[PDB]
Amino acid sequence: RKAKLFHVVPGTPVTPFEKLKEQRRRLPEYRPGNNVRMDPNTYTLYATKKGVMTIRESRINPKYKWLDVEPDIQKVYRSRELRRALQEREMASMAVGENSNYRVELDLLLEPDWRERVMHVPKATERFKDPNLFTRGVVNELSPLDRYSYT
Amino acid sequence: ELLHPLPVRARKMEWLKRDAVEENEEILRRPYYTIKSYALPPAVGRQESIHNSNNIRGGMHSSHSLDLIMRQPRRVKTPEQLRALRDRLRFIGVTGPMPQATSVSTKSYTDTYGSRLRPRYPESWDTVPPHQPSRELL
Amino acid sequence: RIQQVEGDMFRFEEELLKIFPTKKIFVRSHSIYVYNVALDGRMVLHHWLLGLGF
Amino acid sequence: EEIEAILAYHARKPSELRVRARHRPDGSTNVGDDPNFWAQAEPTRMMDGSMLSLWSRRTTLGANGVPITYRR
Amino acid sequence: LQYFVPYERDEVNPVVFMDVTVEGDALGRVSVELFHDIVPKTTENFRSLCTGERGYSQCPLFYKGIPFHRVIPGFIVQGGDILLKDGRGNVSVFGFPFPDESFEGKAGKHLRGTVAMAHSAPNQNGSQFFFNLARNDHLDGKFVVCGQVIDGWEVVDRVAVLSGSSCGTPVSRAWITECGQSSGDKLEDTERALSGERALHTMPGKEVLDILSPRY
Amino acid sequence: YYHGHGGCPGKYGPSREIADFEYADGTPASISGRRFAFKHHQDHLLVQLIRAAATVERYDASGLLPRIPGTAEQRNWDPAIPLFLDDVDEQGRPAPLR
Amino acid sequence: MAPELQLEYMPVLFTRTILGPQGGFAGEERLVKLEVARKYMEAGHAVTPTEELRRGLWCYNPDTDKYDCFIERNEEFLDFAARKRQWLDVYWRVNTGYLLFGRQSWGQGFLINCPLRKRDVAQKLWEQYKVRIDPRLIEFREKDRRTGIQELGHNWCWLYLPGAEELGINREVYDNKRVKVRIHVRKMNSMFALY
Amino acid sequence: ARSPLANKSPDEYGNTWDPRTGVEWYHRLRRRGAYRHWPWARWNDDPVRQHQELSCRRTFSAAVTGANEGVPLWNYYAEVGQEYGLPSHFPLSFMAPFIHQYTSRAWSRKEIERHLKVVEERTGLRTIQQACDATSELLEWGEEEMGVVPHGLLQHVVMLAEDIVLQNKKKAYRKAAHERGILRTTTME
Amino acid sequence: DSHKLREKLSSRKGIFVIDVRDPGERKLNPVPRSVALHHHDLLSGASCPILPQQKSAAELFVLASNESRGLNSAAALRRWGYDSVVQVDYNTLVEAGYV
Amino acid sequence: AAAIAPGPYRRVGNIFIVHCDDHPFKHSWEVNRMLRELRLEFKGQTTIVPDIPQVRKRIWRVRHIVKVDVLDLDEAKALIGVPEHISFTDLASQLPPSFGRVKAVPSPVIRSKMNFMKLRRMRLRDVLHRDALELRLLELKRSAMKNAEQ
Repeated sequence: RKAKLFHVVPGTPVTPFEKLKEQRRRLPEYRPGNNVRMDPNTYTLYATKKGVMTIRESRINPKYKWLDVEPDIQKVYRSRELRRALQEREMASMAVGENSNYRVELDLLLEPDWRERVMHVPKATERFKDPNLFTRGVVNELSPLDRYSYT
Repeated sequence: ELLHPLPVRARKMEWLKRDAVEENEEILRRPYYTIKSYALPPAVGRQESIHNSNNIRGGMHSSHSLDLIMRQPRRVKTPEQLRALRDRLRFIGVTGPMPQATSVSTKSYTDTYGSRLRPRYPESWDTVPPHQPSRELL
Repeated sequence: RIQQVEGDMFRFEEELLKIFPTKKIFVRSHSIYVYNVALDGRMVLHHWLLGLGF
Repeated sequence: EEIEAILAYHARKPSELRVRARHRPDGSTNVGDDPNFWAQAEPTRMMDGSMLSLWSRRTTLGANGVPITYRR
Repeated sequence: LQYFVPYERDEVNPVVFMDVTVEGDALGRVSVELFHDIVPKTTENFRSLCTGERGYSQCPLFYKGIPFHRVIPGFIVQGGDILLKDGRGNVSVFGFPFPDESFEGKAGKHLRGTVAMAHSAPNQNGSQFFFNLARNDHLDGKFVVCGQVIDGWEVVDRVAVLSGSSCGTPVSRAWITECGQSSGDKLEDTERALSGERALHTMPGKEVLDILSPRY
Repeated sequence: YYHGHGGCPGKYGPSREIADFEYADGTPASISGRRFAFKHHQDHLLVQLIRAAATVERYDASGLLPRIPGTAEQRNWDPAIPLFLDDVDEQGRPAPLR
Repeated sequence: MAPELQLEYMPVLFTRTILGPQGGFAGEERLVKLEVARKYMEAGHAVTPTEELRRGLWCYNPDTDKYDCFIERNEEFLDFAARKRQWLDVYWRVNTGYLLFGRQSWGQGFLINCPLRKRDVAQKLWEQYKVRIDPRLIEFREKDRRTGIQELGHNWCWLYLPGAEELGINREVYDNKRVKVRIHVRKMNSMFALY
Repeated sequence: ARSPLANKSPDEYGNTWDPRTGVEWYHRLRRRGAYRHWPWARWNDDPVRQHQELSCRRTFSAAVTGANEGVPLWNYYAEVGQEYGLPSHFPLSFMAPFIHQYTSRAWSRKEIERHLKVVEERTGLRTIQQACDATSELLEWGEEEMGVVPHGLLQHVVMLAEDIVLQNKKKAYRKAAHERGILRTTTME
Repeated sequence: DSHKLREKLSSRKGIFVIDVRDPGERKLNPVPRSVALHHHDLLSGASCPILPQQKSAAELFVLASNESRGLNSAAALRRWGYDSVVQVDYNTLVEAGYV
Repeated sequence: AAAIAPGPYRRVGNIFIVHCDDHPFKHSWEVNRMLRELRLEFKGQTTIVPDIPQVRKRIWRVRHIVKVDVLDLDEAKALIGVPEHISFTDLASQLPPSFGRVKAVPSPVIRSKMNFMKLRRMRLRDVLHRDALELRLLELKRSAMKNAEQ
């Protein structure tokens, strides 16, 4: 086989031309996130904008992930710089989502019920809502094909 | 291949390596700083209590005189005395101006003998001066 | 390579030091070498020599 | 401005945008295996850019006031 | 205590601004007129170090973040020494310490209102500068006057009060938040070269320098 | 080591610092390259110490000396250093006091 | 929801009292893996935590073998369950875990030249299992008390977990006071080893 | 070689999921002849502002020139995660060591706190706890008066207070999880 | 404080109160004879030389807001040999006239 | 007097005397990099380093080689006759940067040109001296000829 890797350091700014990740066809391990474009045949992730790449993990299953590119670099830069400075001054809180050991709890105390909202299957009558709602304009969108929760 | 056993004193020395390493990590777990007052001696609270009970009973150590310096009261006892001493202190090789509004006609060494000229030092074994003053100007 | 200097060449070099503080300067009977200097430093040498009155 | 840039882009020859040398104007060597590097907008200059640590950046300015690329 | 601008303000000269911060408190902006007409070389050094017009020589040549290492109340306020920020070193933009070109006059007299250049030995002038806090008659015939302080003298004097000891070692830290050129010639094409997405210098975040750290 | 040498007779003791010979009239010796190099080393120790101390002093001036002993690697290696948890009891919930 | 994204694990109330590292005791809400949750729930030993099931539940005593033990979960039950879990969590963390250990060995037969003791067994526990216990609860084997552990390969040691009869811990563990702490000592050269 | 440990700092050995192995990763670290200037997007360039401050000095009357200053470019709080020593029941005047560190060059500590203490009389939210749920009546009182307090502060106050209270929610939850036996460290492991 | 009151009045001089308390509220409340320590600065052993020399003869007051860190700092103190430690909160030493 | 010491209180840090007891070629290159950062080359060398956190991060990794001793700064002020009213910051501000092996420069070529520039500044010092003299002499001759003609 071939080794298919990251071509950039995650958490480091990246130009559009540079590849982000080369995947292997198995749903892919890494899915396109904000400002990211995936080559449909190659499953190689490219950057749309010029910014800082970060990895999201799906709250449902931690092994399925997204690559995001955050457009303004200096925000991330001076945020991280101050954060680090505080870390050295013992003045920083370890409760932020940046801390990977804490993000489970963080998702827990905000929305405790996200388990039962994911496990909850709608029936067909509320999946497929009667279109006259959409016709009359009670609801402005009719989209039967989102039955699945990706978070 | 390794055939005959390790002798006993070798592994004794290895045990000594172990608790040398441990002796290090105890040092590493000591705090970064220590809060002291101005008037008390520098060694008042100290981590060495059990160390003094175990190794320090009657024997004179190599650090003796220094420890004698530690176990007497501090010679600068108040911040006012501190800054009253410290403002008097002058810096000779410092860069930039030095206040002289008091008496003008007391000339320093530099504005008398210049920046390129050091006094001839008697040069021998126990008196060794800095050589080549032109090197140090980086 | 600076050739046509005629005179005290070392004064030329001692001002050339001020022009090129970082680079390496060497003296020879006929010429003066400045190292790691491209057409930039050539442009400069010429601006300086023109400004100097030659 | 952008109309000027569009016209300046479409006016230039196809041989103005090709690779002209072993080294991109940054000084990096372009090995031919990567298609991102098959284009060169500004011509590379090997004999310039030795004086930039000793000089003010105002020298780097081009004819239109945009800093030109030098080899570093 | 009233501050009168010592000289008559010529318009050929550049005006350079410096933002001073004491222990997190941003005091204000000190604007400096540089004497270009009488003092062309040292002016250009002080202007280049206040801009970032030039890159890394032995250090970033930029006055941003660099503390005031020596402050004597009623005498001087001193800062500079980009390389080795304690005050132990002198770096020019030239690549070597330049001698004072001339004392002449208007550059010879240290008045209350004046920014001057500090040297460790007579003919080596570095990056280190000092503000005169009073009329100094014993420094005339030694150190070069670079220029005046036009606005924000309150800032400087406040630095002298809150940050200093007659020993010269500062009680509290006073460092430069920002510095730049607000006027004078060569201004437009200066800020063109500093314009772009890519900056010239890599420095700590904006509010790291402002509140807790003096770029050590 | 106790008596103020290094481990060997030929370093750091009285056996170095003292001149091997005078003259008869008391005129002392001269400075060897090695003597001067040794003086440089001997001052290199002092410069080292003073710079280290200076760094500590501007670190606790700037307030970067933590109130928590050891680094993070030492903390998750060693069950000696206490947990520095603030408002909770270290071991589960608070113990009974009767 | 999706066939692709499957819940890494789903919350479960227990009816039975189950032995293994995944299974809990009766009445507590624990989130366990999909494949175990389904095999517990389809066998009727576990229910989906609806609210009225969070208030009270029909569990069973093994004597009668029918679900007639009614437990209502009040405050004094929930602190009880908290303590019980954080006991057997330490229980199922330590024996399930196998603590890798490596050191230096010189001489002929397979001995460590720096034998183990109770202060560094307890150290490895914290280093890789994040288990904090008082080191004086550990006891060695009879053969290893006199010399320390000291031999290469597979060794086991014993950890005393003191308080549980308050929590009614019986038959859901292998024994109420002990965990077999499993050590493996590997010899490595001066590059990779310590001491 | 093809080892997992290639081209990594020893701190980063733990991340197996992103190996630095390969030929071009050897070229972009020792920065060799395609990569001689590596990351072409590196810190200290921003495409969004181009390093110029967006501040409106263009104000019609020259008196109020500095009126809009400290208008936040982003949340400033949610990103950093400074640890606030403030319970939610404190007065607002304690909120500005924290506002000051982003707003310096605009106002001083004492100035910010006097403006805040203005907000306590002028608007009925004295408590930091009150400043969150009243986030609205704060903001419209702000817009209606328009210049009793600089409109830059009123969006600092809101999103600072929100985060102070949020952080207290986190501490109150994390504490109560210890007695329920979750037991995580200072680093939250 | 039908006991504590005469204990802290005139029974001795004092600097007797270590407050381990947030910097935010010690500006709000303040008790201006107490040494403001940090609870981490106590447990660590970095405060030992300013803490009194004779371990047995001393009795120290821990002034804490949250009682959990009162209980933490008690142990912190008895780790260094201070057994007699009395936990006091702010309102308690209000009636004692200590503020 | 069974009471807390009256404060002003000063905070005094520590200093690590580090001694290398083992051959670095026995150990991996990471441990060697750490020993390099501690300024230790061989077996038997001793170094003095600060107590700041980074240093402990280094000493922790090499602790099976290095043996350590600690001196708080009062004790360091005692170890050398130093008046107590004198801090170490001023003492550091006095000593010259020109001390041997001054900087950590990234490759030997840079080191070489660092020393080279050290010599260059010497040459330029003497040349600028002489040139300044020529300048002033030129001005004296100018003023002399101007005052003489007029």
